[PDB]
Amino acid sequence: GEELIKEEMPMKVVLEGTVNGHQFKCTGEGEGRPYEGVQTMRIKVIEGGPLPFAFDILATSFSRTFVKHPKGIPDYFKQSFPEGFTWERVMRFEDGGVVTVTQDTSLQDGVLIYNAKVRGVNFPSNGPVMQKKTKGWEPNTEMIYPADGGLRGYTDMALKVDGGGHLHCSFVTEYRSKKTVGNIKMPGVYAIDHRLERIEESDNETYVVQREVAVAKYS
Amino acid sequence: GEELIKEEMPMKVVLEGTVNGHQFKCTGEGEGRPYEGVQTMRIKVIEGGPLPFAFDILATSFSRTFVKHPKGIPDYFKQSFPEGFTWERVMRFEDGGVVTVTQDTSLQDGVLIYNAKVRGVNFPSNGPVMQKKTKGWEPNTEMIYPADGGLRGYTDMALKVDGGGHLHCSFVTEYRSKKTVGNIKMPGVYAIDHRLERIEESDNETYVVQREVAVAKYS
Repeated sequence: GEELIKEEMPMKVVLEGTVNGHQFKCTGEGEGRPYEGVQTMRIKVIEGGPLPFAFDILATSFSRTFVKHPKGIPDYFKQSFPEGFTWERVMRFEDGGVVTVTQDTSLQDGVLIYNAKVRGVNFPSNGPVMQKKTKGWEPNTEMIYPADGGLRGYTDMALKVDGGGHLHCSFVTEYRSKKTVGNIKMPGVYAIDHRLERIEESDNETYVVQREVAVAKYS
Repeated sequence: GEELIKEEMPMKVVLEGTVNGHQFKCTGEGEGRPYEGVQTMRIKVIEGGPLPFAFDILATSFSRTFVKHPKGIPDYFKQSFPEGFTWERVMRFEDGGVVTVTQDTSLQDGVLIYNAKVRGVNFPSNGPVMQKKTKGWEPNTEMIYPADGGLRGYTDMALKVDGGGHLHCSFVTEYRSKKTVGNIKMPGVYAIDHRLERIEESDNETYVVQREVAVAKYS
């Protein structure tokens, strides 16, 4: 199941959704080193652009297959191939904005296929997200707990704003293998340090180039 | 700390809210035995009644102080006193409904005072809750995870429907002590078996009487 995940993997992504009623569709090509914990994604806002909202709220939803796990932490994400896995996420911002996500990771002729459905609601008209006054996410740590065949992931994320403040955001993620038959070796409690860095952007953020480093460590 | 939490305790509660566009305000009088894990709440919809929706979507928002904790699992909620605690919750329904709750638990002359704001959006116009076709929640289990000075709660809740079906609803809760000085003893990952049943209702569901039994167990 892990032998399918090579030292380099391309990936292709669709992301559809609505934020405060504004409908949109994004596509993405990219690649990385899954055992090194690094990946790059070229994103096009192909429909409903330019978004009346910070692309930062979508950025976290275009890939936990590309996490460097040391020897003694078994990798739930790479074991779930060839079927892949799903994740369901709730994002609560402190200004009242909530996002619900549902993603399907799959594998098709050695390409990783992301399909994500995003539903954001109750963003204040005058807040930093609806006003596009955001400067990316701070580096952070997701706590990983096993949960009856799956994993749950908790992160207290920090979205930088204009004037050098932060808009604090709770991520809760439930990861769930699509392998039913097979002895997936489960981890214990552990932690994933991740750094999402915007590398490029053009045309009122309708083109975005992202790079995430993510390394696992014992907890 | 726990000395302020007696073998009986009254409670009084306010709940204000907007579900889809409809405004309401509920008040509650009740009591229970927090070391026995039992409590009873007599609620009335005082404004915006009769609600054009299932009270079952407010029912879980009117108190983890009333949980039986075996010797070895220390009670984060009873240690919070006298300042008490706050919880923030998101309720994701599979049919699309989203509920955000912010509640304040506090203590005033040996009475627990509950204050809760509820916002619900994107409930399908012809869904079971907008159509009042619900018959209470199933008994379930909340998984409780530590955090930096706080607790994370997750439940896959099941709302019973006319016919015999279920609306599946993921509950994500963040608990936070208002005690910022002196050493609260933190628990590890544990579980709360909780069963909420409606004892009595009347006048178009604008008077409601409900009992929760809730007991902690090792994970």
